[PDB]
Amino acid sequence: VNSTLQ
Amino acid sequence: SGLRKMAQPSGLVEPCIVRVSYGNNVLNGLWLGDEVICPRHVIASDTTRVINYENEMSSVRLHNFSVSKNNVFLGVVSARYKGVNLVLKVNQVNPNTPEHKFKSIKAGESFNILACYEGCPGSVYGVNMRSQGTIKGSFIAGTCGSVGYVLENGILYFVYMHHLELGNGSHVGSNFEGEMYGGYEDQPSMQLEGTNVMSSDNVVAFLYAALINGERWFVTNTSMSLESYNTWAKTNSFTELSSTDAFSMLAAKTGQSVEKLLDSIVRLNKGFGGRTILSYGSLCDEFTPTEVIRQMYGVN
Amino acid sequence: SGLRKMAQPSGLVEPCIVRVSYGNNVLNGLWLGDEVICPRHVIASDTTRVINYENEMSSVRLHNFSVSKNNVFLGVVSARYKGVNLVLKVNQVNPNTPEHKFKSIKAGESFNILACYEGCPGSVYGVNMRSQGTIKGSFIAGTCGSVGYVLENGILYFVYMHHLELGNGSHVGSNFEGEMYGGYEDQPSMQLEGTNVMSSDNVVAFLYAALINGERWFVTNTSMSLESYNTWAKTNSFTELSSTDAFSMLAAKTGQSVEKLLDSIVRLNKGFGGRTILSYGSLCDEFTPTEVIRQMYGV
Repeated sequence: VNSTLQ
Repeated sequence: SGLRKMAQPSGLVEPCIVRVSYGNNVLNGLWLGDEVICPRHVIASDTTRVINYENEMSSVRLHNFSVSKNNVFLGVVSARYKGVNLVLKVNQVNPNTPEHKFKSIKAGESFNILACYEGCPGSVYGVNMRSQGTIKGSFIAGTCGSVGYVLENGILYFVYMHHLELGNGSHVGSNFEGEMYGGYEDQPSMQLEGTNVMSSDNVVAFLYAALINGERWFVTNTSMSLESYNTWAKTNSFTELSSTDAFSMLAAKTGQSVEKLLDSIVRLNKGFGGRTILSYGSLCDEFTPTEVIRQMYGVN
Repeated sequence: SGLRKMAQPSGLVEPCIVRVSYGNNVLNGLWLGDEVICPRHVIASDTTRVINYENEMSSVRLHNFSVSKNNVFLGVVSARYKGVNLVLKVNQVNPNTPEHKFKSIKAGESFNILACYEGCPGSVYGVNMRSQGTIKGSFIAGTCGSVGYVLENGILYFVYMHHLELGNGSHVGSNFEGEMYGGYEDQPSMQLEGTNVMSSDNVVAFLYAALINGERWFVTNTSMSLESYNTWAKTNSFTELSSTDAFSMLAAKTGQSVEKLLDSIVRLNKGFGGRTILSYGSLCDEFTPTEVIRQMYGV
């Protein structure tokens, strides 16, 4: 898993 | 009154938070003077896949921006990147711009997060910067652009702007020069945090907080030289102690020297077993000496 | 993601805080309109001994008061009691008086405290009303008169004013009607808090929050019906779980129905076996279901 740009 | 994480009043920062939208993206921004700063991915056509920021910027049309405090809509006259942040020039100077400066937070230091949802300040809470350039906060979709700040002796410093969440849940942001803390990229990629290094300063502070609260089952009366501690620290993911000058007052009020707590650290790091300290099950390094000196004596 | 106790912004409250001193006592007051409200014990000539409030009010002399904001003083024109609160009429209207209302907080409900030191805003944080009417806050000598508030549906509510700390460290305060939460007396007495009853719905919320974070060691392969649980709680210092409706979203997202969590509570109530849930070594009932839902995912 990884990133979410909130 | 035990040890609880706090945040400094947010009244000075609230008037600077604005809502910034471009197409289908909506996040928070910071309006100071005639400028508005916010995460740059707001102009990304799709923040779900890899972004070519040069192209997104090449195709940006100023009039497609929507910047508003409340009922006040600001006109964007120009847009440019400054690191991972978008710097927007607006046609109006924020009349409530507080006196301020900018700076970066170092590992182990604390600051406040003013989390907003689409331009609306919703909550404020304290956080502490981890060694990998992340913080354990609470941000939900829409809180990007949230602002981090500190008040140090009459001076308001803007220090953090929220950008994204790592796969492991850690939160990543940037300072106002546009440099991402921990050097992470503002992409929906797969980047790892790495092993965090506990702040020795803060843990020693944590223990003083415990002693001041009446807990001392972990007291050993046996002390460990700062030199011996630092060697142990390097191999156990803990920072090396600067000196003991930072706790002079805490050691006096409690009668326990820092060297004694250092010995406590080494042993406690093996586990609390079925015991707790300030109700926690392990060592906590989110409270700084300064933070603890207050919360216990509030003399700043 | 991640569960942290939060507070609503204090911008609307900060301008209303003033420093109020009398004799050797210095605390905080709330300035709204042409009035300043603060703990009446600020009038006590000797706080180490029982206080005769009738006598203290009889010998009061307005000029002995010192009300100020940012070193700008307000003249006190009169002083009266309103329950355990002192209401001072001042020669000036607070130009920054926000639109507001007064209401009482109930057990299990959350609110914000603006901790102040000698008329100066110092910190903000969220708290939760305990069953006996106290809160686990953080106040040190000088934060007396700190204000509790909540923002709901665009309306600011002033709900608490800090008065004192009990021997067990729990904090006592009143509402703006002058009624002390829990009925504790505003005396330097050694009154006891009483048996604390944990908010069952708040603990369920906490456990859900823990699940969302990947912690699952406390999840069993058993379940305890609401009725059975409600029976057990009444004798183990836990409130009654009225319904599971409040956790529907959390239930769907995690896949664990309330009743399964109720089973966990009963079994965790005797100790965590050295383990932790969100870093804590015991059950936490400081977050309401609403608090958790908002912080979990988009709400």
